[PDB]
Amino acid sequence: MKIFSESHKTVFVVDHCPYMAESCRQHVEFDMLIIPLAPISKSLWTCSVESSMEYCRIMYDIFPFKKLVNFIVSDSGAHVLNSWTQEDQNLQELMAALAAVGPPNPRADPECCSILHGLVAAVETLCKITEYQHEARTLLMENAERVGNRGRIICITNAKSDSHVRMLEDCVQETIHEHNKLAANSDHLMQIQKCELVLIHTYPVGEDSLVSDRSKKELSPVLTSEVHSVRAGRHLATKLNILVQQHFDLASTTITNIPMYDVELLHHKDAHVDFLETITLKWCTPRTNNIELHYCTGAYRISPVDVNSRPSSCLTNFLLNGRSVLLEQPSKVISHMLSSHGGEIFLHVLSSSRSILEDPPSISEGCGGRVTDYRITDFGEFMRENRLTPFLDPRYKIDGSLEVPLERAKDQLEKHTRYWPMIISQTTIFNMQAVVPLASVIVKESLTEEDVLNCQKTIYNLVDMERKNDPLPISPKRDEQYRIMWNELETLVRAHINNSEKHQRVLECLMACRSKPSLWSNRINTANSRKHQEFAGRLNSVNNRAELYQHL
Amino acid sequence: PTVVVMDVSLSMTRPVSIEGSEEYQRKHLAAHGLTMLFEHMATNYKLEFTALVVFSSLWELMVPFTRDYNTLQEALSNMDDYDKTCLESALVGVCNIVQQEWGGAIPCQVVLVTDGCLGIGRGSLRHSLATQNQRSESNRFPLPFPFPSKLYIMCMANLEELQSTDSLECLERLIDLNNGEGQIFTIDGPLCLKNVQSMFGKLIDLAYTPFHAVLKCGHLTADVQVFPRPEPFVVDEEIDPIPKVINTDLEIVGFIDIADISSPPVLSRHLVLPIALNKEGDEVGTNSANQIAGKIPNFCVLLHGSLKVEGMVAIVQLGPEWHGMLYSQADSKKKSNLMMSLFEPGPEPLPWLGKMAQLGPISDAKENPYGEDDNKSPFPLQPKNKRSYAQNVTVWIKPSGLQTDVQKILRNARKLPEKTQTFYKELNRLRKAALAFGFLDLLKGVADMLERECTLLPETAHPDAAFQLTHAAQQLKLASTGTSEYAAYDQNITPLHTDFSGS
Repeated sequence: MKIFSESHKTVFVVDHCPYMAESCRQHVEFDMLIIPLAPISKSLWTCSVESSMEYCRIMYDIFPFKKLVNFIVSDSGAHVLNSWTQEDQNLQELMAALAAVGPPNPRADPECCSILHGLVAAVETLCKITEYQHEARTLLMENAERVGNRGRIICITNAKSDSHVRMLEDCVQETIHEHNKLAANSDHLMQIQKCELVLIHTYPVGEDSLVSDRSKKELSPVLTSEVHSVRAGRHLATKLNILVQQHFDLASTTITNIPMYDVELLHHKDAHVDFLETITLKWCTPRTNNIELHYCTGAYRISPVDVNSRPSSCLTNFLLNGRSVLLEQPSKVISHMLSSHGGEIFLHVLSSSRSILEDPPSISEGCGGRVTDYRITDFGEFMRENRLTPFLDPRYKIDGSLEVPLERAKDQLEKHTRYWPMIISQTTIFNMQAVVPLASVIVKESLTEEDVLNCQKTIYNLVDMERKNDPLPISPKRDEQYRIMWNELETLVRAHINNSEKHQRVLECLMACRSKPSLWSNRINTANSRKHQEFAGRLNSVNNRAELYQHL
Repeated sequence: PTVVVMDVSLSMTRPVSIEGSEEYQRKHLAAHGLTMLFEHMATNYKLEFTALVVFSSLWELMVPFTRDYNTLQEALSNMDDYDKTCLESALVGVCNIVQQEWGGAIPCQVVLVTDGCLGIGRGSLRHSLATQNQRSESNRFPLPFPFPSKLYIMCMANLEELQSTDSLECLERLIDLNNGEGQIFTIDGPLCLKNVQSMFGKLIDLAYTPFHAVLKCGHLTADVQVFPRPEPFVVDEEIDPIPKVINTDLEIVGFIDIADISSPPVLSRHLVLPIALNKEGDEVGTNSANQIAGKIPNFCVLLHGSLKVEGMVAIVQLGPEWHGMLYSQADSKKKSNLMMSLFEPGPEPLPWLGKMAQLGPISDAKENPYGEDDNKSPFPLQPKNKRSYAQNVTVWIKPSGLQTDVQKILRNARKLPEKTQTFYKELNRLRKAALAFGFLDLLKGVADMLERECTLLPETAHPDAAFQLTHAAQQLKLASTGTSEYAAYDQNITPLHTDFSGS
């Protein structure tokens, strides 16, 4: 049930008909501190398509692998092509398909000047088997992707009147249903039993307006019609920001104090944990100067909108390296977090507690404390067998049939801690080089019955040393040092005795060679049913009598 | 933070049916007992300040950010009367005052505090407060406020009295207009401060459990113990989600470069401290007896090691193939550090290292870019494949978008092509958008004028710039045809070396 995400299908549609080709009076001058100098007749449809494509890219960045979407625009013809790869799910392939489909063109074809081909192109642009198997996708996108972008089809045209707008919408809906049925001709797609439509209407600024105020309603069972108005400029930016926020129930955050103009930071709906979510806080680069420790919760990808500005771009550059951004108000408390990877940028919502990960300034009084002269030999012996390296997928490389790499890694980790105390400061017998072989063979790559034979040889050498009557340094009497060494060896072997049977057998052998140490009816039924348990004599009695002392 | 609504109203200066609660005024009842406005913060939400304000029409607030419930009790006792009565307006003002006094970004929980027994007619307070179904020109009104809080109007009386006074009806209408601000008035009769406490007890949403757990890690001298339950996230639904509990154990397996890739996101702070369990019966992982084992050495506390000199990071892989690295401190004479942490909760714990579902041995090792030494640093792979968060497309949702994008494309020398690996990719996205949209028609203004600014020299100059800019201009004009055209978006235009210079 994990394949029902909000970003299942999203389609942005832009046409090239004469109705949508009208000038939107969009002029922007960048001149402030071989062609004629024509005015910039930018269309509002281009900005609307850009905002919808940005929302679709954010949706793709929400679900990178399980859900994939593409973008195709409308033209004289129709070029539909879709795949199912996880790598191609990124917005680069959607932009490539949108470019390959067709851009806006003032001069349309001499015939077939309508939105039927555009409706077919938009239906093909919609994912989940070209809007045929997208019934459940649209069922979920009834309040998610609808508040985000278009999702289904975005038909921009200069409506002459309400009747003309309704007729054009009906024609586009019929063409989209026909394209969905054509997609449904395949086997992986199912025919549409029900239809859900979220319609986006775009009109040029300063153009004809013959539309009356209305709310969002499912106009027809075949197609549900919705109409919205968007301006050009700051109003377009506000509408796009509201749409982006409503797409995933996100908020706005500003990052300041870059360690060397609106600032927004997107996220998912995981901010409910840190609420009771416009995080107002500065930005911290993880280093020695500033505290680099803070709690992280609910990692979710973030696509910055204000990247064409110094603060947001600086924050993105700092986070994208791999540092952990802490938070402070604008005893340490962090109400936010930011982590990112090599290509992925993400923001996190943090709880205000548990930012004391680097708590212990000294370790003198703790368990396993003020002794750092640990046994390097045991650690090296464990490292001799320790060879772990992941791959794209597990594979069978060694014996034991199709061995799982996780199982082999777990066995390697387990073999590293059979009988091998990697701490030498506790004892004084660690000075000898012939006793380390028992600790090494448990964790060496050659752990086998031969390792047990080598351990037996080490025990024989130790027996020869014991017979030699040689006192050993403690680094009191030599007997105290010998007792400490024997107790340490016993402690090392005790965990191995419960870990394997071979170690237990070795300890038993060593101990063997150790020295120098209907009211009547219902009432009667209720009364009888309340009885709890019979006993042996009553059921086995015969002629109202039963025998006793039967064992004889 | 905390939000307290002290009903200082002239309407809220009379008994309910016959007499007050503590045989006296509302101030005496408030002194005798209070609602859950302070008990929840006293018990659970310790890190919270309250704004003890008694007000109806104007912000007569004198209490700054403070957690003293005595000030709240004094203010509630001081809520004698005023020259206004409006439950929704009082809730809005209390929320605004709490936000302005206790903390701007700190969440709080306000409720409606007024009598409301004005009568339907010329002085109904719901008419002048429940105004949300019109005024499209002023749709961005104070309702909803910039803070998550559900204002609730208390109701504990007879059904006939509640219907005649239209308390529950107005409260439900306000909740419906405000989309759930107010619980269902499922209460009747002579009820004490239980419905009010239940409706005002939602200010303890940031609590915590001070518990402990243990783990077993075999017979090594450096063990690890799981931390408390982490924050749930959308990773794998499976049958159904539920709050986590104390995890059984983890496993420290693997070794990767420390400074090269660092580690994935942490879930909680878990220190590194050795334990032991060999033959003591059930054998619990090892009270204040740690000093005796403290004398015994253990490498868990001293787990710095090759974190800096050789470039190694202690990777820990859980039972269900949940791998993840962690770095340590470098200084040892000074304060050192060691810890344990989880991986990222997203679709991939390490997006710069591919999929990590196969945390296993090196018997089938596909690649070893680091090998616990950081010998090679080919990750992240800049060409072609990359995460979907930073695709080759511009963003204009905010004001610093397309208008600034055109200037950035015109002035690409400032922020390109130096940091073209993973950070600076605005110029490439702008060029891809220009080549895709076919902006030849709009080239006469500022849409495609970036290229002309970089070609102010004569036509007989060096051909390196012409070779560099040949592809974009040629590909751009094909999109105006409205047919199949160039698709140079999956492939990325990377930084070409400018070695044609003589010096």
